[PDB]
Amino acid sequence: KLQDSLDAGVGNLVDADLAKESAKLQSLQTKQQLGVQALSIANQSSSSILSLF
Amino acid sequence: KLQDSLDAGVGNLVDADLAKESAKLQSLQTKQQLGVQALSIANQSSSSILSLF
Repeated sequence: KLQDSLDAGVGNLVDADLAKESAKLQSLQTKQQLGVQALSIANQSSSSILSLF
Repeated sequence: KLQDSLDAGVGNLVDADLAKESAKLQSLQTKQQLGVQALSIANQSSSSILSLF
């Protein structure tokens, strides 16, 4: 029983809560796609003034 | 008569009541099958979160 308590305690210290990680994963993948889109938007700034010449 | 009394007394000290043991045996066999089923139920916990990924 003591060995089981020590192993369960190690699990309490280090184990991930995977149900929480699934939500973090979905939101981070959306955030990464939005960041790529935002970088594409920022990349376009130089071409705006080409029309002035 | 004294030898018979001593032998019957040893039987009073150590002999099992087998009619009582038959009931304990049936209930313990049911309890063991239920424990195997409960362990199977506990074994399934990790697979529940596979659906989240």
